Amino acid sequence: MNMLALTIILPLIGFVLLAFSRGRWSENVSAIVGVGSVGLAALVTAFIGVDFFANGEQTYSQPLWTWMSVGDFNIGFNLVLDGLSLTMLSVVTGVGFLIHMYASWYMRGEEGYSRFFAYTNLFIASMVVLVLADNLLLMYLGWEGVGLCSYLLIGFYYTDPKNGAAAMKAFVVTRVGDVFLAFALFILYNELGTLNFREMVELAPAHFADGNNMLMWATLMLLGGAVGKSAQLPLQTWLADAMAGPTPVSALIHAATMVTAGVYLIARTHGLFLMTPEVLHLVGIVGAVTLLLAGFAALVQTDIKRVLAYSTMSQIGYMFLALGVQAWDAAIFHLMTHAFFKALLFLASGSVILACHHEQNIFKMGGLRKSIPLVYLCFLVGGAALSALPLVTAGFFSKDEILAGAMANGHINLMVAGLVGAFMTSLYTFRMIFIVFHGTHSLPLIVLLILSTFVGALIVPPLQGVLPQTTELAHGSMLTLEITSGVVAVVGILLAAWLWLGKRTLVTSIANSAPGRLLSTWWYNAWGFDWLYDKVFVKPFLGIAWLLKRDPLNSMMNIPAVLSRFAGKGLLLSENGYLRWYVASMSIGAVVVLALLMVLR
Amino acid sequence: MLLPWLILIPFIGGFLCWQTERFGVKVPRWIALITMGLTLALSLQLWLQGGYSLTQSAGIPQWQSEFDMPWIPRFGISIHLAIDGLSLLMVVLTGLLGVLAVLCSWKEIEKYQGFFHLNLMWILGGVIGVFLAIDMFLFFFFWEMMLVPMYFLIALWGHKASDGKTRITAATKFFIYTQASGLVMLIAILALVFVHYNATGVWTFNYEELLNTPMSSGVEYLLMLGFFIAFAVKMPVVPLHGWLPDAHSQAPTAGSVDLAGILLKTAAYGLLRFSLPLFPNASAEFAPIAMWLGVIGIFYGAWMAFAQTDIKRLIAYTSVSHMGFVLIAIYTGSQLAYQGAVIQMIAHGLSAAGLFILCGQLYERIHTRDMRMMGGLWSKMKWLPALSLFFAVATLGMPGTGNFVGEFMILFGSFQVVPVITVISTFGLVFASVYSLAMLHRAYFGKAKSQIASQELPGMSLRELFMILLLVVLLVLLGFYPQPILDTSHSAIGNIQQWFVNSV
Ligand SMILES: CCCCCCCCCCCCCCCCCC(=O)OC[C@H](COP(=O)(O)OCCN)OC(=O)CCCCCCCCCCCCCCCCC
Ligand SMILES: CCCCCCCCCCCCCCCCCC(=O)OC[C@H](COP(=O)(O)OCCN)OC(=O)CCCCCCCCCCCCCCCCC
Ligand SMILES: CCCCCCCCCCCCCCCCCC(=O)OC[C@H](COP(=O)(O)OCCN)OC(=O)CCCCCCCCCCCCCCCCC
Ligand SMILES: CCCCCCCCCCCCCCCCCC(=O)OC[C@H](COP(=O)(O)OCCN)OC(=O)CCCCCCCCCCCCCCCCC
Ligand SMILES: CCCCCCCCCCCCCCCCCC(=O)OC[C@H](COP(=O)(O)OCCN)OC(=O)CCCCCCCCCCCCCCCCC
Ligand SMILES: CCCCCCCCCCCCCCCCCC(=O)OC[C@H](COP(=O)(O)OCCN)OC(=O)CCCCCCCCCCCCCCCCC
Ligand SMILES: CCCCCCCCCCCCCCCCCCCC
Repeated sequence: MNMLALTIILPLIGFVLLAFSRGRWSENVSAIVGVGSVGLAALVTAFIGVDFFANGEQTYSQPLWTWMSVGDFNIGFNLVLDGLSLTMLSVVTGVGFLIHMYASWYMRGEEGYSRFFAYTNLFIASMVVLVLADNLLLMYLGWEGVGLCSYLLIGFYYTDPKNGAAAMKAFVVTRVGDVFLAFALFILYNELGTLNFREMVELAPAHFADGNNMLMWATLMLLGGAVGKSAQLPLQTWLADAMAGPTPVSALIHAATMVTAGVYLIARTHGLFLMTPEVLHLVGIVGAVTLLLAGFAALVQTDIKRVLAYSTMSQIGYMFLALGVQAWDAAIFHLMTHAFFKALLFLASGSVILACHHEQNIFKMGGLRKSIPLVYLCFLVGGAALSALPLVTAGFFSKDEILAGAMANGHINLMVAGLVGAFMTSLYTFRMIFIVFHGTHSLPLIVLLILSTFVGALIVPPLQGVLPQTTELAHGSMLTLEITSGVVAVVGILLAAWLWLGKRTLVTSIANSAPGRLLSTWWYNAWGFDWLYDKVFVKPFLGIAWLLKRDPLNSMMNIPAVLSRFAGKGLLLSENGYLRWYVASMSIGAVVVLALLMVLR
Repeated sequence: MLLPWLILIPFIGGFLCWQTERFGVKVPRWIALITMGLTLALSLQLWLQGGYSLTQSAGIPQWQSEFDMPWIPRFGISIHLAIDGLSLLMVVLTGLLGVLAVLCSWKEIEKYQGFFHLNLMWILGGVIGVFLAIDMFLFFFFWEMMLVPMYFLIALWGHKASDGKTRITAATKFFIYTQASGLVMLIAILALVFVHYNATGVWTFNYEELLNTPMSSGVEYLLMLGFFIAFAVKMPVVPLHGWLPDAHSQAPTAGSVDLAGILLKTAAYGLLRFSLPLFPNASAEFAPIAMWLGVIGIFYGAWMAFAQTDIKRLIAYTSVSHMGFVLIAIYTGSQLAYQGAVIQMIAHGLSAAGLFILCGQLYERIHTRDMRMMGGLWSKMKWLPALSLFFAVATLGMPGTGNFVGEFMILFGSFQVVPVITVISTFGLVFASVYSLAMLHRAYFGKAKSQIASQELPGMSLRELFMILLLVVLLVLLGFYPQPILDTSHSAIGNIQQWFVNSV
């Protein structure tokens, strides 16, 4: 241990070195600096994990300094380490190192190579700050950091203005989420006097014995921040547009760091959520509805990256569903396995895009299983893990644990929502696979291939002691749940093979129909949330900005000068230069003075 | 005893800058640099010897250092200076920005350069005198004294690409705004002095003795309104903000003049020192109006900043929104919100200084301020777009920079006092991110929208780059370790807050 600060400092050193190099170094030097900073962070994480299991999995604390201290407002700069923090840190550092090695191969010959690796190193450092933070304000520092690095990396190809627009949209939506999280922080400090997670959990039951309304508001605002960063309802509109950057950026955001921040926030603050059961059930409802909507929207996309983006939305909805049914271990396990297979899928799609050119539509390319066999194998394994094929994929066991936790807590509607989502997940995943692929052994790809199978399911996160144990289902109930999930996934794969593999008469007949066209247009535009948010926020903001572009308050403060100039021009008419008028004005003034004196008396 | 020299070294330095122009045309910049460095060194020595971190709050008055000398004994007027933690932080900040303003005027060597440096030094000495004076007439004298060198800098040395009459119009608007608000403050000062004279029988303009003057609620409200109008012009508070973007846009295009005269916020200090202690009941009754004016300032400044096609006006309206946050912080009764206001004032000084220096460098490279004529400048310049990205990120309210620390401590304390206003102000933070990203997208990202942007531009010099990097380091250190600043201002802030809440 005593090296968590090293796991933060090494990506920070990489970011500073690669930023101030500003492209002067060779690509080998910048590559080894960035990839080696992330790799040394991963190696220190491995040493930390070995030391953590060497003891009795006890929670370690490393207080660096005191951030701010105004009266009772004492925010410390401290790092913590438990099973949840170790799991998140290992996932972030390991998957980030694999993505960094792939990007070292992949970004060769690109402008801003060192800038790309500086931004990814700062991304990794911000995510490590987010997961290792002892309190809520240091966590907020990491939260904003991952939002900023997402803005910098999504709009990496800055010459295309659409990439910049996508990055700006992502940053603004996640900053609305940050505002919700800040509301949670303000409520929790005003009620409990601290932002430390352990101290907040200890002091929450004593303070809210009479009224629970402010704790409900705090947990609702925590949920708002979590759905902002993890792209859930109602703040999911940025993730689909965020595919403008390089494919390592998409892999990093969708697997390693950014979308897993909301799940970590809900799981870390579970002591506060258990005291507000309605808000936790609302987390489950948000996850179920988000996974259903993402499964609907992913079925009609014409691009691989958009299919994978709505797949990421669906899987994060599964994690939120697991959190809402108080299956915390299943949520973190599914987070780890989804990080594995979604990193694999994004790197394989990047290899597809690099092998092809011009970013062709999925209906353009076809029969690609013979052109690229190994990329087809990587896509096949990643889609099998995403579709939760039984007994060979880690996603099968992850979704099985999520559904078992949903069953054991008496949540039947969330269980059937998860089953429908798994069926649709298999449907859209093998729809994309059978449309694209029908009709050189890099090390990170092989590692993610191994981790996407049951080998990744063999890894058990050390959450016993941090998160409460999920209630155990009966053996017959868990057996019939395994059977039901397996047959649902299998008939999903087979129905996808019957529809899109072949002549495709039936799917074209459905799509060319008027209800088919209406549903395809509705689901393609992410259920119209982009349109609604544009018309409700973006259009009136631009309208007020146009209305105010010539400062109105400045003009209504300028109008005394206008009145003064007008009054001066009016008074200058008495200076006509006529002596008889001057005598007359003197006599008028004499009349006025005498009349005023007689009136006043 | 060092406070009179803190005011006098800028004045003597400006006089020597004017006089030593005959010895050489590139001489007075060194004299200005030496005298601003001497002022900064004396401020740092007062910081080190003051022991502000170990000082406990004992009630107003409580001065770390003091100086008194009779000036107009007929009215009980004396040159009366005093320094505590808040004034010391402001004096160190204006010394640092004065050094930056001298360095930013380097390599601009024309005729009557010594008079330019004289005007700069007199502005800086007037700002320091505002921060140090603790009697009403001397405070008003320093408050109005800065406006003449500022007026002549804007009107005569201003933006050379303008019509010439626009600079005079902007300078005249600035001067009329600030001097009329000052006259309203002088009326409030005189009426307070006469109320004290009728209550006691002795003439005084001393701030220590004018405290606890017995007066009715209406008279106290009127005196508070006069003080607030004077501070609200220079804060700026909407709708009295209109002088500020015109003064920034028509300022001398080095950008040094902004840092010297427009960038610093003596009005928040004025509210803290002379509004809450002198009229605590009136400030307590006025607090809802001032906080709603702050909310309107935040959102109006953000909306105005988004709608600009000029970079300098965008930064000016950014300043308007940040000062709306500070104005919300001042009229709460929180020590935490006051410390956040202090941190936010210092952080706004550093970040706005960086933004204005970078805008001046960009304008001297591309000879236009219209963002519709520039674009894709990340690929054409070496250092400027990345540092501009950092400073826009800082003004956005980014953690790791001191703007976040100040703004979030303001919001924490304000939520403890007024929750609804805090909710609306955090959505104002969202609007701040919107305009910062809009400026970055319009200026440095995309395709070049004109022929001047489709060229390789010369890189920044070592001097400009090193002073920008100094500002970057100071903002980062203030974001990650703000504790020395908080320990410096803690005793003075506690005195102000305990005077404000115990008398209501
Ligand atoms: C902290 C852990 C994580 C927790 C969350 C934290 C979130 C907030 C972090 C904020 C950091 C700043 C982010 C915004 C600025 C990014 C600057 C940037 O993009 O730099 C890249 C750029 C090189 O890009 P390139 O295109 O190759 O070159 C330009 C063309 N020649 O670089 C350059 O051109 C040169 C460098 C420009 C400025 C870089 C950033 C300066 C601030 C950080 C380092 C400061 C110095 C270190 C010491 C601090 C004080 C002790
Ligand atoms: C969010 C990221 C995680 C944090 C690391 C990096 C943060 C940014 C680095 C630049 C700014 C650092 C500012 C703070 C430095 C340390 C402050 C300090 O000396 O604290 C005092 C403390 C002594 O302990 P104590 O007596 O308890 O003090 C309590 C405080 N009142 O002192 C100590 O205990 C010292 C402990 C060791 C600190 C080592 C820090 C090394 C940082 C290297 C970073 C390189 C890149 C910098 C730029 C990054 C981009 C912004
Ligand atoms: C309804 C219930 C659910 C509510 C959920 C919470 C709100 C979700 C909001 C999501 C929508 C955010 C959209 C942001 C898009 C930003 C990117 C973009 O489109 O940029 C375009 C434009 C760029 O600016 P410029 O550089 O001038 O462009 C050149 C060419 N156009 O830039 C712009 O046009 C700037 C657009 C700014 C939009 C500001 C949005 C403010 C959001 C406030 C949320 C309040 C939530 C609570 C509401 C009350 C509840 C009781
Ligand atoms: C579905 C997934 C999750 C989605 C996200 C989560 C749901 C979000 C729904 C709400 C939308 C965001 C607004 C959040 C406001 C939270 C306010 C709050 O918590 O206030 C606490 C405060 C406590 O006061 P209290 O202690 O009760 O006072 C009586 C004495 N005991 O309470 C009060 O003082 C009561 C009134 C508080 C103020 C309410 C209204 C504030 C203004 C909101 C404006 C929003 C739009 C801003 C637009 C800016 C300009 C465009
Ligand atoms: C206990 C429950 C157990 C599970 C029960 C079933 C759960 C739901 C399963 C839905 C999917 C069923 C599978 C078959 C239909 C979908 C596949 C299909 O045919 O897709 C065709 C087309 C998209 O395919 P595409 O590749 O674009 O076109 C071919 C290329 N030219 O597709 C389209 O263009 C649109 C196809 C629409 C298919 C029917 C959808 C029915 C649901 C509509 C919900 C509407 C919203 C909610 C209600 C609002 C109020 C009415
Ligand atoms: C060339 C054309 C253009 C230029 C010229 C335009 C006009 C310029 C002049 C404008 C100001 C007019 C006079 C305003 C002050 C009025 C004073 C007044 O009515 O006083 C009555 C009373 C005095 O107090 P009294 O009641 O005797 O106390 C003993 C027990 N209470 O007072 C009281 O009891 C207290 C009354 C408080 C409310 C009255 C003051 C209103 C001030 C308005 C401006 C400020 C508004 C708020 C802030 C906005 C942002 C700065
Ligand atoms: C330059 C030094 C590089 C050292 C790399 C060390 C790590 C091996 C390569 C990455 C493997 C990632 C595996 C992630 C597994 C996560 C398991 C979490 C368990 C809690």
